[PDB]
Amino acid sequence: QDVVLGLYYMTRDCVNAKGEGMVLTGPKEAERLYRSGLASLHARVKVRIT
Amino acid sequence: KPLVGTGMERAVAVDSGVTAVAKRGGVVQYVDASRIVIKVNEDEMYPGEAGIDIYNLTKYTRSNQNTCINQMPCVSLGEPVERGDVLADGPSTDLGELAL
Amino acid sequence: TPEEKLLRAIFGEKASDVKDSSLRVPNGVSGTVIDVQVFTRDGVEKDKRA
Amino acid sequence: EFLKPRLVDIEQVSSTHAKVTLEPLERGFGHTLGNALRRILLSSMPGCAVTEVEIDGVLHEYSTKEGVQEDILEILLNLKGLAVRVQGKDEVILTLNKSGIGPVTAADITHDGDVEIVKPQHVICHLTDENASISMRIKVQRGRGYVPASTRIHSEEDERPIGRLLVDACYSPVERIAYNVEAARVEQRTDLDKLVIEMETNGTIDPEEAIRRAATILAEQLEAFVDLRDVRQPEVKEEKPEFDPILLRPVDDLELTVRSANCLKAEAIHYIGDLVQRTEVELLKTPNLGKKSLTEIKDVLASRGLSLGMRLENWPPAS
Amino acid sequence: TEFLKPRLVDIEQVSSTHAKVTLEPLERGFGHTLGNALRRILLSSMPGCAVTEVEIDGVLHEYSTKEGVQEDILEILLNLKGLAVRVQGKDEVILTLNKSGIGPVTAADITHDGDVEIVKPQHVICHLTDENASISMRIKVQRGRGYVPASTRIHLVDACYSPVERIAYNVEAARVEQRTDLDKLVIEMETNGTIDPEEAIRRAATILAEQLEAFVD
Amino acid sequence: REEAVVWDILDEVIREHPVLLNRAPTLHRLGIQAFEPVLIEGKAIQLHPLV
Amino acid sequence: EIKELLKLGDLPTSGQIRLYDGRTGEQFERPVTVGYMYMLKLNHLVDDKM
Repeated sequence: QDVVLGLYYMTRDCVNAKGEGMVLTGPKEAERLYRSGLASLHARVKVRIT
Repeated sequence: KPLVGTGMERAVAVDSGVTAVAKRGGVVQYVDASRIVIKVNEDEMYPGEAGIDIYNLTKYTRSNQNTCINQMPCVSLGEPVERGDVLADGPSTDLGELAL
Repeated sequence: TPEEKLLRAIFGEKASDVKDSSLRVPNGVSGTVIDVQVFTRDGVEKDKRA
Repeated sequence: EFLKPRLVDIEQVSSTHAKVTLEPLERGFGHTLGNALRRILLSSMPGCAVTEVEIDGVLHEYSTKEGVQEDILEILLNLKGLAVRVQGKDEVILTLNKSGIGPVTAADITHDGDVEIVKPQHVICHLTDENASISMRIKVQRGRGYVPASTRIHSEEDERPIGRLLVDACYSPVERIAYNVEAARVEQRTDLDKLVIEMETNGTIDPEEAIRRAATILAEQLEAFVDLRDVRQPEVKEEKPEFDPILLRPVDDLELTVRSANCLKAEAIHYIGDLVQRTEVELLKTPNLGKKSLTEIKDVLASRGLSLGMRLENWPPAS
Repeated sequence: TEFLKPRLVDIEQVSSTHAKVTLEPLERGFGHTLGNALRRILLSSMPGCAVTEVEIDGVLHEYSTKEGVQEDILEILLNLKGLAVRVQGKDEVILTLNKSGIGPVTAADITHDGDVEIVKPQHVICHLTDENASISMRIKVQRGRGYVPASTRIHLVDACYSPVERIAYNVEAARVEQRTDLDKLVIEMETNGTIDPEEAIRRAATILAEQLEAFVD
Repeated sequence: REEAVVWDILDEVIREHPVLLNRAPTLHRLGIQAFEPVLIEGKAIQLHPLV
Repeated sequence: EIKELLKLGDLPTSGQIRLYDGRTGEQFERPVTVGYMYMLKLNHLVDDKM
């Protein structure tokens, strides 16, 4: 229960937030992006993934 | 004591024997963590034998469930107590209120 | 028994005619003694402490 | 290629609480040092705190004093909160007396070169009978963080003074710490931040004193974070004791008479490894030891299995 | 009064670029405090040289097309941020991409300059299609004690200065003989290769320590 | 004596040595499950949340 | 009446505030409720059960 609210709130999106629309190399700098208060956890974004 | 209560706590505290309740209104002559002596007011006082109601407090002692049941004085030296006032709190009762 | 016998003899204990039955405190539980009572049979001589 | 901060106005506001400021702070280091200082300041700060207490005619916490309105248990609980400061000393034993129908404040104690009663209104208890009278040995150590009455018995080794009533020790002086980094514009430089660290004390630490020991520890820690030697311990301890291990125990263990007890104190014999190898020849020559006095030593040595006067070409090995 | 510094610390590193350090036993609460604080400095303020701006050869806009390349303009910016740059005496260098023909432009296919060191010549910059297909441009590296977005440049590439690609600290319970609960601190880091994980931290910490030079006694 | 030496031992004897945990109504086979023991201060059992 | 009494305290009506994690020092997204709830210890104390 706790844990699923967690993944959901994590992988969920809102309309407009910090980070809206930027582009990233891969998840590694996605976290670097968030931890440092630049991006909202849930913000619509194009990233390179493998 | 409950920050948030409903109002019975005062009712329960007294009616349950746990607390020590003033028999007759008067003033406190003596306060020891052990006992409480009340000099009765004249109005309530019987003519002969005069004096005072003396309440001896229960100190640290075993409960049925092995909890500890101990009375404490909640009034101060030379304070007015009216008939039916809280003279000392039991365990898990504060200032006349029920505090579980 | 034998080997028990030889042991009492090597370390010199006077193996008693009396067992140890003393009331001792229960494992793990620890506190302050706040009272002692002695209940004595009607007609037994009261000990020192009693 | 970097800057470095330092502390401007440390503004006291009460004996209990002050707001110290930190001005040369670069981007977000405001929160970097700010949280991490809250974390050292709320724990790792020294404090002296009342530890044990002997009281007059009182055996243990669960009793009542005759003519006082607190129950002993409570009275120890008033002392847990007895704020104090001492300087050169590391455990002082204050003393309290007073009689007469009178509220006994933390004042009514007796001063020492080192003792500062940072709050002498502090109520310790109340007397209630003209010639009701109390005395006590309040004992105050100084240490770090929370050392609860319970953990204090492992050394034991005879805390027999039954009238000694250990209280839990809340050794600290921080109450709550609360930083905020409001952006401070030093006249030129893009944006550097301020760090108003607000705090709340028991009175017994002076804010600047604190904040330094705080960085002190932060340093000492990181000190090994710099380099990283993969360091380890040698370990692999020894599985070979030579003699019987009894020879490493102290002579108290022999549960012997006082006169013979100090005799081996004085003739230099702590460990039974030395009492074993000292004959009767050695002992009449020893200060205050006769036929009654030594008959004593051959009976306990007899019952434990050992003897007087022997050898071991090897005593004692080897750490 | 007197404090606790750790013992036993096996930095068990996978590859040269990646590393996992375990380090016990810390005082209580000291895992997180040191862990988070070194994380902040490792992430946000760590001196590095990445790429900030690029002037193109063919077209004047970030929404245009180059003839001969399947990689979009936003795409190649991404490949750039992931190129690892380390400068020497030089505070800012700019390089020329001179290469053309039937296939991908690696970083050995970059101009080799004096105070320039490319940690990955293998690094794929872009692909080159058929025939000829022309490509040369000048790309200006910038210096900073951070990670600076394309957007933060108001008067264009996200500048990923700090060598740290990723940081985490995990705090778990460590037992010291007769102490119940101490912290055991596990730091795990990945780098852009320009500095090995083992040192990044030394200096990452060195920086933090430098700020306390105003307090210690 | 609860000598301090033993704890370093117990960790040995504990290690690869599963224990069984079982809760009140044993209903499906998953009512008993085996885990690898990790030493704890406190008189409580710590039970992994997914189970 | 509850909110009205929250005014006089000089406290938000949300009953919620912003809070910060003691560890990372950073803020918690969203307001969380904080308040005072009278709470009991029942005597199913662990060291009687173990």
